[PDB]
Amino acid sequence: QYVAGYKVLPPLMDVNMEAAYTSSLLGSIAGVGWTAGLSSFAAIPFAQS
Amino acid sequence: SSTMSQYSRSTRSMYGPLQTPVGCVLGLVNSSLFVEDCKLPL
Ligand SMILES: *[C@@H]1O[C@H](CO)[C@@H](O)[C@H](O)[C@H]1NC(C)=O
Repeated sequence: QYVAGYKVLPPLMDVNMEAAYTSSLLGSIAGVGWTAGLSSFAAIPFAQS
Repeated sequence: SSTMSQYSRSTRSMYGPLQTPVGCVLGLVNSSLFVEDCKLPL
């Protein structure tokens, strides 16, 4: 990379940040899946979802 | 600061090179706060 200055910008979140993003969507897949819109939450037992 | 090249120094050195996961910064100062709306991505 340095041989002709091939600087790679790291993604502007550290790996843990989109890890927590994936965590949030993994917690909310059931949490959205009962009613249209993004108003309430639906943290139902996942098997019931 | 020893072995430089290109143009001159952009240095206002007076306090510690901060060690970061993105390397090390001259000019910043260590702190631990929280910002959810960052405008300068380092
Ligand atoms: C700030 O100080 C803490 C305490 O040792 C250290 O863990 C951290 O890496 C420091 N951060 C920077 C940017 O110097």
